[PDB]
Amino acid sequence: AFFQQQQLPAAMADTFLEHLCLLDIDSEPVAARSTSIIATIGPASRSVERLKEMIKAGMNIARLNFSHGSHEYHAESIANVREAVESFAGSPLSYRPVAIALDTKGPGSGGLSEQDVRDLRFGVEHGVDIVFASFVRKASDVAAVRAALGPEGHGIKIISKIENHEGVKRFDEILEVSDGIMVARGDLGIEIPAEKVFLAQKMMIGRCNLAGKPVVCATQMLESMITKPRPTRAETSDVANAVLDGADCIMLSGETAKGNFPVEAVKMQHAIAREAEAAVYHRQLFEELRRAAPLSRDPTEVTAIGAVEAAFKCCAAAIIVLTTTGRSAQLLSRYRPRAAVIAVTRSAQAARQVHLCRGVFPLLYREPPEAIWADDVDRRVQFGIESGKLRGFLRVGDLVIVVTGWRPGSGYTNIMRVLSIS
Amino acid sequence: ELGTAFFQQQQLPAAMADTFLEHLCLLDIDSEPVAARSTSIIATIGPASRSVERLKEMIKAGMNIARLNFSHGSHEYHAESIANVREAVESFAGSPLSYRPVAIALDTKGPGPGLSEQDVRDLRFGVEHGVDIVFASFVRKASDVAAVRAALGPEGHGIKIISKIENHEGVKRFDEILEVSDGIMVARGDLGIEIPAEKVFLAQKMMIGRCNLAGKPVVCATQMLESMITKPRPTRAETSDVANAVLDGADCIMLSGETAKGNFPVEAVKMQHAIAREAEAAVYHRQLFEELRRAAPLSRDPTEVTAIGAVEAAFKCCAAAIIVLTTTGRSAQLLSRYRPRAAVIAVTRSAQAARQVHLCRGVFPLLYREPPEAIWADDVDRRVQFGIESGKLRGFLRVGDLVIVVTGWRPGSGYTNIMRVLSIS
Amino acid sequence: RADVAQLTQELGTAFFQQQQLPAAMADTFLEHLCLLDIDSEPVAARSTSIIATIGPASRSVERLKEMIKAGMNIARLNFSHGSHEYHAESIANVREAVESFAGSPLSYRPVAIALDTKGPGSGPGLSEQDVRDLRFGVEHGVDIVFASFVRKASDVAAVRAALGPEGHGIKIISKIENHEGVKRFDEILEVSDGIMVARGDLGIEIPAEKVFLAQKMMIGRCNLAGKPVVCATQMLESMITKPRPTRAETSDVANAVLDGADCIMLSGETAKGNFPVEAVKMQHAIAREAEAAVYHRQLFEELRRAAPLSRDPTEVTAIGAVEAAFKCCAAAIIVLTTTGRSAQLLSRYRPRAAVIAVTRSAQAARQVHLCRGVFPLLYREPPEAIWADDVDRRVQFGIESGKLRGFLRVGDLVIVVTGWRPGSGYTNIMRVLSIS
Amino acid sequence: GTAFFQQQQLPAAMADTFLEHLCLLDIDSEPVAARSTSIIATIGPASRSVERLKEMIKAGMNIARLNFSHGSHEYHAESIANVREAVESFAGSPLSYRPVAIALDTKGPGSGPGLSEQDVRDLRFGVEHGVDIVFASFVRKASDVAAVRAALGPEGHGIKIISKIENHEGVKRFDEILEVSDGIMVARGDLGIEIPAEKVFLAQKMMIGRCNLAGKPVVCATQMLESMITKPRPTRAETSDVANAVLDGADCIMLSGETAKGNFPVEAVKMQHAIAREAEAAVYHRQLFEELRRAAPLSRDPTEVTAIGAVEAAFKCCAAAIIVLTTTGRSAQLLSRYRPRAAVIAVTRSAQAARQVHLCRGVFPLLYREPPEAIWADDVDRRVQFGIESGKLRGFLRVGDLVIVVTGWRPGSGYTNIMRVLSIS
Ligand SMILES: O=S(=O)(c1ccc(CN2c3cc(O)c(O)cc3-c3cc(O)c(O)cc3S2(=O)=O)cc1)c1ccc(O)c(O)c1
Ligand SMILES: O=S(=O)(c1ccc(CN2c3cc(O)c(O)cc3-c3cc(O)c(O)cc3S2(=O)=O)cc1)c1ccc(O)c(O)c1
Ligand SMILES: O=P(O)(O)OC[C@H]1O[C@](O)(COP(=O)(O)O)[C@@H](O)[C@@H]1O
Ligand SMILES: O=P(O)(O)OC[C@H]1O[C@](O)(COP(=O)(O)O)[C@@H](O)[C@@H]1O
Ligand SMILES: O=P(O)(O)OC[C@H]1O[C@](O)(COP(=O)(O)O)[C@@H](O)[C@@H]1O
Ligand SMILES: O=P(O)(O)OC[C@H]1O[C@](O)(COP(=O)(O)O)[C@@H](O)[C@@H]1O
Ligand SMILES: O=C([O-])C(=O)[O-]
Ligand SMILES: O=C([O-])C(=O)[O-]
Ligand SMILES: O=C([O-])C(=O)[O-]
Ligand SMILES: O=C([O-])C(=O)[O-]
Ligand SMILES: [K+]
Ligand SMILES: [K+]
Ligand SMILES: [K+]
Ligand SMILES: [K+]
Ligand SMILES: [Mg+2]
Ligand SMILES: [Mg+2]
Ligand SMILES: [Mg+2]
Ligand SMILES: [Mg+2]
Repeated sequence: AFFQQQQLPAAMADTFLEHLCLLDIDSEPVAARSTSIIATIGPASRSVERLKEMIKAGMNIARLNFSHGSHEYHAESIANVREAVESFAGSPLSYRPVAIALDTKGPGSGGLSEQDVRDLRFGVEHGVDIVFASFVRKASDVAAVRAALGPEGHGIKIISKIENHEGVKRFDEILEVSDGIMVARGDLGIEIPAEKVFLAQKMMIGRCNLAGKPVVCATQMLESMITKPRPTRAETSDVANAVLDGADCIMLSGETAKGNFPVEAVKMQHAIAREAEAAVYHRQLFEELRRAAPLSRDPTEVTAIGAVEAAFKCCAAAIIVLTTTGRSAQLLSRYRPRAAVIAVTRSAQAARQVHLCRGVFPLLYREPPEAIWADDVDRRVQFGIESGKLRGFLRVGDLVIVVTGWRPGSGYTNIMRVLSIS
Repeated sequence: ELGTAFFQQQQLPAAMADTFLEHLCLLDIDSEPVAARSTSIIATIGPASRSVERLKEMIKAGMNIARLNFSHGSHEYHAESIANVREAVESFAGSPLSYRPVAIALDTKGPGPGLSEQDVRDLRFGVEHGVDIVFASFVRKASDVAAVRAALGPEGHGIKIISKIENHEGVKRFDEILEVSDGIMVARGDLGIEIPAEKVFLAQKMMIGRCNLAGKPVVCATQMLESMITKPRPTRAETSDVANAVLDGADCIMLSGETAKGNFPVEAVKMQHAIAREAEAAVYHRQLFEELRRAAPLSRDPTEVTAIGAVEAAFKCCAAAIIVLTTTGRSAQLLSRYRPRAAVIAVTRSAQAARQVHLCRGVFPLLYREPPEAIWADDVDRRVQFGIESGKLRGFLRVGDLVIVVTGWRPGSGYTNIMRVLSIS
Repeated sequence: RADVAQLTQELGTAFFQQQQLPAAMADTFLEHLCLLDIDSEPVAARSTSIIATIGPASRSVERLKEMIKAGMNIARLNFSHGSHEYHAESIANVREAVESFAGSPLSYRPVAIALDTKGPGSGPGLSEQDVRDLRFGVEHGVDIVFASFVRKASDVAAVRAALGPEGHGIKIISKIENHEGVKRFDEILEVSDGIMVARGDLGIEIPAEKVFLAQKMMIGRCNLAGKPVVCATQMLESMITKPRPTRAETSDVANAVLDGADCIMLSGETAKGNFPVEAVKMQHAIAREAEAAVYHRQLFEELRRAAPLSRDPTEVTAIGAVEAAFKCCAAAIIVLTTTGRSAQLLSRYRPRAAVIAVTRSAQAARQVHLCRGVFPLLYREPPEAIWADDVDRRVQFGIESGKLRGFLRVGDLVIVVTGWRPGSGYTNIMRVLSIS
Repeated sequence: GTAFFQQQQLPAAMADTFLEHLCLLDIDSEPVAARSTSIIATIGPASRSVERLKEMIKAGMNIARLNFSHGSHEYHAESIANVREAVESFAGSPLSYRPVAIALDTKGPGSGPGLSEQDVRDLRFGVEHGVDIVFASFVRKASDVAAVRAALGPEGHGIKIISKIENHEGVKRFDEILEVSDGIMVARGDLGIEIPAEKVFLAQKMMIGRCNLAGKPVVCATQMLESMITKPRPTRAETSDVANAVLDGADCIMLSGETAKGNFPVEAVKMQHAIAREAEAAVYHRQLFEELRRAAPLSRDPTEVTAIGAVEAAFKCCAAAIIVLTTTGRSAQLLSRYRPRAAVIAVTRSAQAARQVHLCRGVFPLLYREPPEAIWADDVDRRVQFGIESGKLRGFLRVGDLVIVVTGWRPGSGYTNIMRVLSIS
């Protein structure tokens, strides 16, 4: 029964052609949905009650579009998101962190615009987790956004939006200085011929996967759902293909900001992503990601590859990792394990930000501290196992891989352990 | 000999990559497609695309197959659509650079227990009006195909039957349906209502994979450019869907309401043409050929053996084309199954095989009508030179190019066994 | 270049010219062969063990000390010739030569003692002489038995029974010497600790032109099963009378290593020849060159693809540790082992990194020479009060011995493999450590 | 039939990994293909008798080596005459006649820097006596090959030069030496004294790999079956060395003292023959072909393009043979570089090309003696039929086998461009 579910017959195929031939509509997904959903907040999704339904449907990142609305309007959206998120904090073993992303207006006809400087300052003051920087054309555009965030916004992630020909041509220099990328297909499809956008999307997703940096696929994914309860055949195909391409995140714009079916649009992206994730050909994907990642002397990079390899060997249900900044979980995520990466962190911001990395399931640790560091570490590892059992990630008899470090503080991950559940 | 400019076009840097990940990383929006568009476009005929003048514009935009939807309209209405298609096609019979065969496909209303009474009458109409293909609605099992085949009566055995898979049973009984069909249509409209909408992509990719493995045509259909029914430009998801159907391995892509009733039928055909050319150059032939080769069983059929030899030879020299002589279209279909980058120029005397080979990706049919030569070897050489001269006129070939030529040792279908490497003079 | 550029700037271009590293990074086996370089010097310690047959030419304590220094890891006693009194004196001389180096625990070399049986002869089962010789082996504490003419699983069960209750820890290496042994290979391997491709009798029992097929098949199947395989007979035959071997002989040694043999053997070359020490040095020199010429990239991928999924934490930790070692060009994998099993599971994935096995068992230290790339360290210190501290002291002993022995340098990365509780069978931890 | 798939290591051939390929090797799986690695036997007191030379030709000797390090010109001229008399004693049956090449192995430069005066005299003797090949001793750089070529003069332009790599400089300057040579000999005797003995296998495997990549012949030589000089059976290391030279990719294997002076010259040839057939069936063609294919550059030469198409076609149908018509041996050499499992039966009118193609693995030369037919197409067909009849008589072919036929579009060298699938009747 186990080997009939989650496209396991297709997973064992010897060629990609055979893998396609073995895909089965009756093979049900079992793993948790790995690709994060970004939902744009607007009139259709602003109320606290509506936001609670969207969190339950699978929204992981709330996008604030600073192209429209005042600072007062966006501050109320942030407060409503935080109120809806915290209404589930009463059960810490099931609570879902939700990131807040600020999408800038852009340069317009101009460097960094004066409105963007003000909006970025607003973001730092209101504690946003991510910035989606509009119309990034070169590395100096990213440096200007980084400078406008100041010393208090040092921890905010910058996702550069590639929306034009220059951004595509200067992609490598932009990615090098960014935390990740957004394939902003709306403007990109107007700036370059519409029939070429898929080449830019697939190239950028491939290069981000190679670099181990988050990549977002965005715009018109479920467009018809703005007025209709069900999407078109092209729309479900687009969502599935963005996941199969290797996108870490998928996005909804008008579908959630102004449409008549915001909750249904989130549920549809969730349903398709789970199906597409099981249809991934991990055998080739892992081998290629492994070969293309360079040799390293960083113990976190060395432990990550060892843990992902160990997970595939035993069909591990999860890789539990302790992380302060989210970096150890991100280095596991870059090899696209089938095993869920359960990230146990004390940082509420890192818990929100790791939604950018595919397959990272954040658990915010709020249990009392232990006097002995080693005892505290073990307690955090047991917390990950207990949340995993409660949420259905783990069952008795499963094997898990546990990733920890040799001393407190970030940057010291160097240990991988094989543990049998219960 | 070819130059660095040649190796920058048609995604050739991405083509030479050693991994699929590296292939994706090397895709270039500035690398322009050079080869002719190889995925055929099927356009549904209706009020928005019925006039002879509108049909001429759709033929120029790239329509290769005209679909008649027998779910609506009378026999008199469909006979007029067929006459208008044939008139528009024959208006270019004077200019060799623009004349192209256009297939006529009858899409049945559907079943009720066995084959419906209306389907028996419509299939008989199809034979009487000389349709090339039947898109059989709601095929659920092999006996449904046998019933459609029996309705093609005594005179319609040459008509191709493309089974439409529109429900759960059709997906589960896929292997037995494909075995007795000429090809398959992934009919996503009904399929997306019969099975959960989030599962349609799995059924599409599985069926395309299985058809590619079997070497049989597969059509991707429904809502590909849906928003173009009322808008002049499609959504980002729609262009992505067309590109991904081509990258999945679909031989044909289809337009329904977009060309039957929408406000932009010609623009919808142009958009599918533009995306297909881009997606075809982005195919990773290196792995696709290796996998088609490894999965395909050993063969002692000389046509199959010649086809793989010719496709291998074409990749070795970057051949501009493979010219094949075919009576039924079978030799061209066996070349097409290995997905060569080189265009497969099929020279045939059969007007029906010329229209029907549009079902096979990369097959460019040429209808030959010169009177037979007394010496068979001379008649063969005249047809080979006809394909070279048409290729030179249409942009496929130039003097100095290498072409692969596929022929047989004696007249009649079934004797293909020769592959020659020719330098264009 | 992008996959090695940063590590090349850090370790230097000189590092990446040695140990056939340009050939190691090749994308095809054809390109790997094209990049093999006679100027690319081996750096790693020799990982294929050398078995030397003891006889008149290699029996003295002084001669045995020179053979231990040349690289002999396993001493073979051929019970086809010589009395029990003769073999007991050979064992005592081996032990005296081995223990003459025990003064420095950080450099001491354990040497296994293997008893090679006379065989069944014309009989169907275990001969009466074999029953007596196997009982002699148990009484004299031999580590391994090379069982002659194994033809089926019941032959190994009979050898196991003759060893009795006291010889349960002795390893049984079944010698495949005839057609039936080749045909019944799978059932023989299943119940044996390992295999010996006994080419002398095999080359008489089957056509001489087919022996290479049997050798390559058996080595492949043992590599797949993760069990030791020995290549034996006439490897350096001409060295019995000549100081240098033939071109076919050096080729045969190199090819046995490239095939995947864990051990290579010398018979007459060391037992009766005029150059026993030079024969050991020649096998050592060739094995070092051939080990660096292994195409690890495909070998590791294929061992992974062919090996079934495992739910054993020692097995899962072993593959994780070998993967981690390849990622950082680790100088060594240090493993704590009671029976040698954790080191054997690391060894089955053929890491380029040396597997330094720290054990308290003197017998396990001798027996792990059967597994390619396992370097045994005998830990003589009594247990610490706190188990976690005792574990750390053994790891530090491995690091300090590794530094003094040239395996490790300051700045190197090492992979450390340990377990969660005392006793055999609980290995489940892998750590990445930087040498200070 | 199931019996077919149990022989010639076919279960191991179908394996998905090299590890699984090794695990499936079977000592009971008998070789079926003809032995494709050529045997070079050194001539001397033990192999000069015309009657003994006849036995060595029947045992499998393809190339007779004359070692000019020992013996006078008068002695070597007698060797040549005895070889030619033994070879020509079988010319009365053209369907079974086996050409045998004559190779002159030079004494070398000794302590000098360039071509020695004795080598200039021996090379002129070789041209005057019509030798086919020169094994040039101690080649250290490209200018050494140019000096050998100059000493052969205008009359020796057709002689093949095989450079012997015997020292450190020859290994370091390998690429420049191979570029100007026809092939290479891994001369292990001197190489094993010039460089550490434990490094010779690295040089042998590297040189064989580079020659396979270049598509140029490579010979493995010295002490392969050394103990057979005095003993009737070789050592386990000797049979292993022969098998491993074949598995490495050597086109030729050599016997020196074993045939020149030993007591078992005929048995030594039979032993190399027996091991080579076993080792050739144990080759993992699946990976070897893919790697030779990927490493070979794109080509616009029709002979090169036809060769890869024909090898691919041969694997698809399990062709028993590829019959090629060749004037210089080049078309057969280009087929040979892709290491087909199918025997390459080369039909030629050039007696010298027939002898020289033994340097290329898997090329079985047939000397056609009939004068040209009036109609060129008939002359081509007669040669193809001669290839089929010889192949049937020798056991290469049976009725029902598929064969790939490689020919050209016009007479003369350099025009191969046709590949034909033919059923043996
Ligand atoms: O285009 S192919 O060469 C091809 C496609 C996909 C894969 C395996 N894959 C893979 C490997 C990578 O390293 C990577 O970065 C992305 C993806 C990738 C990308 C996709 O767009 C997709 O639809 C599926 C995959 S995958 O299954 O995860 C391998 C090969 C191909 C396509 C169709 C065929 O029938 C065929 O034989 C081969
Ligand atoms: O060393 S390996 O990587 C290896 C060895 C051989 C091959 C396939 N092969 C191959 C491919 C080439 O392109 C080439 O030029 C030579 C040969 C080659 C060379 C040999 O020395 C040999 O004994 C066998 C082969 S082969 O089977 O034809 C592929 C891989 C290897 C060796 C042993 C293993 O158990 C294993 O899993 C992998
Ligand atoms: O992923 P990051 O940011 O590097 O954090 C990993 C760190 O977490 C730990 O496992 C636990 O550290 P803390 O006790 O400080 O939370 C460290 O040992 C390790 O260095
Ligand atoms: O693809 P098909 O239908 O088998 O037709 C291929 C046939 O065409 C030819 O090349 C030419 O035949 P005709 O001269 O009869 O057209 C045959 O030799 C070959 O058998
Ligand atoms: O390789 P083996 O025989 O399984 O031994 C590995 C064992 O060694 C240890 O690392 C140390 O155990 P001890 O304290 O008994 O020496 C265990 O944790 C582990 O189970
Ligand atoms: O291998 P080579 O030397 O290029 O010879 C191949 C030549 O042999 C042929 O098949 C037959 O030519 P001939 O009739 O002159 O012998 C030519 O068509 C072809 O060019
Ligand atoms: O801003 C965006 O998201 C776009 O243009 O697609
Ligand atoms: O009939 C069709 O084409 C469908 O249902 O998609
Ligand atoms: O017994 C042996 O060692 C042999 O036969 O090789
Ligand atoms: O000359 C040779 O053949 C050698 O030196 O090996
Ligand atoms: K914005
Ligand atoms: K219909
Ligand atoms: K014995
Ligand atoms: K000589
Ligand atoms: Mg935009
Ligand atoms: Mg329908
Ligand atoms: Mg024996
Ligand atoms: Mg010499």
